[PDB]
Amino acid sequence: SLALSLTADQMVSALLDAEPPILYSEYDRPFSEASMMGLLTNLADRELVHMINWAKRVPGFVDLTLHDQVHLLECAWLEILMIGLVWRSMEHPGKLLFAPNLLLDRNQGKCVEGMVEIFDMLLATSSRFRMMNLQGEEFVCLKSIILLNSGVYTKSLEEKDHIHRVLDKITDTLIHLMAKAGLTLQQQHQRLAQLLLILSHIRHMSNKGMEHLYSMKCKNVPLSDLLLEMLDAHR
Amino acid sequence: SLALSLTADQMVSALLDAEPPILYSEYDPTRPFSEASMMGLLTNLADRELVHMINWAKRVPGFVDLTLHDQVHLLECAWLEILMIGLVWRSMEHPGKLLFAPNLLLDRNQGKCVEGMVEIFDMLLATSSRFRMMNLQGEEFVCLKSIILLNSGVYTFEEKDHIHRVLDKITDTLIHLMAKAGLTLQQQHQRLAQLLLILSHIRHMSNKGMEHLYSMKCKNVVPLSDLLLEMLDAHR
Amino acid sequence: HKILHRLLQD
Amino acid sequence: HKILHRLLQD
Ligand SMILES: C[C@]12CC[C@H](c3cc(F)c(O)c(F)c3F)C[C@H]1CC[C@@H]2O
Ligand SMILES: C[C@]12CC[C@H](c3cc(F)c(O)c(F)c3F)C[C@H]1CC[C@@H]2O
Repeated sequence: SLALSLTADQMVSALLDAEPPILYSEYDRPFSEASMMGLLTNLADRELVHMINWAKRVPGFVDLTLHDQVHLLECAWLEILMIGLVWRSMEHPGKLLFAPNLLLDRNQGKCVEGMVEIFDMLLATSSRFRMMNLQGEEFVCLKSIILLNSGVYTKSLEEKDHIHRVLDKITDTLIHLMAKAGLTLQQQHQRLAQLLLILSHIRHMSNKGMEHLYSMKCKNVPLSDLLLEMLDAHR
Repeated sequence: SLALSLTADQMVSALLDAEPPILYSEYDPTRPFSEASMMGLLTNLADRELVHMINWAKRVPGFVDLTLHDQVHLLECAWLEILMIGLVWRSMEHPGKLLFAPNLLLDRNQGKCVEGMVEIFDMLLATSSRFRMMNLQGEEFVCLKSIILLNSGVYTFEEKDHIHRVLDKITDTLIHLMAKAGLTLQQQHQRLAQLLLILSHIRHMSNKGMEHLYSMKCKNVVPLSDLLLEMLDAHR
Repeated sequence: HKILHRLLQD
Repeated sequence: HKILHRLLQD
């Protein structure tokens, strides 16, 4: 059972408790292209280890085979990292809070070739979160949706529908939070739509990021074996 | 306003009536398929569909209210998405096959002729099977296709606020359709979520399709029209 | 200029 | 097997 027995409040509290910690960077003194890529990828690699523990605490995820778990994390890992980054950077307009000791504005994305286009997309998403006044309870719901949805496309004894049952539960949970916040029925549906359309942009940013990360890897500009494997799954 | 003053039923009628026709391919059954020839076929089709899409977009409520530069940007960002959701939609009642055209119905085995394309066919086929599993309705389809047009490039930007009002209105329209179909209140927001989550997959397929198309162009596999070259150049 | 830009006016 | 495989188990 597990997931489907949870109430809307239990879902929220479970997702909140499962949240990973905010890690620090190696930073510092000024940057170079190799140095910048070093800090960012190092950070991502350590966050990845924490993400995996977090995934196993997302309700319904442990009920999946190890094959399906791998496939989902392989597909969604950069989306999960990015929505996290975007969430952390909410209260810092025009800046990306990769870490408490690593706060990068737009211009510093130019330190690495082609990265500024990505920063711009991340920043605009953060500005959108801010504009919507996105709440923490909503954020952890969206991040879980990304995990379960992004690769939900494998004939046998599915399952798959159980993932769609869990997905429906998280939808109910989001609505519950909005109805609790005093939103009218019409406002609930609209806000839900707005939040989920953001997931389309996050997917876009992840695809672009995967292209860029692969471009830097395929030119020897030094990634961990874990990162290389995560990167090899998108090719 | 105008676009905002519409009812839900008026929103649907306008979209259904703005639908582009089903086009044919230049498929010749006298000759076998090569990698170059099928790429030629598929891109020739896409190019002709693009012209109709442009005239369709102008009939999407609120789109003409935007500046010419915003119209260009939205179409540049979403064009392959819009093609793919259309393809996936008309392939619904053809399990295991992609109906690019009435005279061009392809399964995954025929995708293998072009390197790297069968992976893209597989994704498109999975999405089509998903629409079929959900029993996606035409009224829902035209709403989704419009949402893609207005949303996909809206964050690469006070008229940005105008787009969101239109997007909100399509949301109101979607819910309206579900309520009229008999769906309970809970089923309404659940289905709304299910439909919108598909757009993330469609975005993904467009991104993979975009770089694959770029790959073929840079290998001189297929000559792309000046329009397609310009649409393609917008993503890099 | 851009073809798309022109087609959006015709 | 894969690193990701190992991490999910452990
Ligand atoms: C090296 C990159 C730098 C940004 C990105 C990234 C890193 C993080 F540590 C993080 O927490 C995060 F959310 C995030 F998006 C990862 C790659 C993608 C393309 C870039 O070149
Ligand atoms: C040539 C490709 C073949 C498929 C694709 C495409 C063509 C259509 F005419 C269409 O109506 C449609 F929906 C569609 F997706 C376009 C490019 C993307 C990647 C491939 O290389």
